[PDB]
Amino acid sequence: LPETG
Amino acid sequence: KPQIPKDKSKVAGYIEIPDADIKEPVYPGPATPEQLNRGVSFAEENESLDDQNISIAGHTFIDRPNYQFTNLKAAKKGSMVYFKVGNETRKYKMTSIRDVKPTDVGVLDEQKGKDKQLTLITADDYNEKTGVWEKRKIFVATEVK
Repeated sequence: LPETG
Repeated sequence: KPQIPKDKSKVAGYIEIPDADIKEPVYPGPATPEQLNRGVSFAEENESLDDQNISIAGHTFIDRPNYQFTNLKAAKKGSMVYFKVGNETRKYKMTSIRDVKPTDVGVLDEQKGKDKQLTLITADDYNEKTGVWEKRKIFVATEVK
């Protein structure tokens, strides 16, 4: 996935 | 090979984006409020400097224009990004996948192809119940090699 932080 | 510290309070690297006047120490993940209180940090706890895609999250805080990733929108296509680890300065160039919402606005740009990449994430509004930063914008930079 792109991701989140 | 470059290693991320086990101690969450120790700096693991430095990220610089001249066009946006960003110069920040990078701390181990996951990117929780405590970690971002220390500085920008890796997205996941299991991140690796040898990964094809390395994700780093940073805060957006209008009270401080040049704080962490508050001014990242100033980095347009082609902007140089420098990721410094103990033994190397890795260079990347910002791609067209910038300032986009995590889902549906943009997706896997080079996560599988076109080489090593850095995914920079502006994070805000952390939700403790879900463990998610509800306000996020992603910026993808590809390695100059």
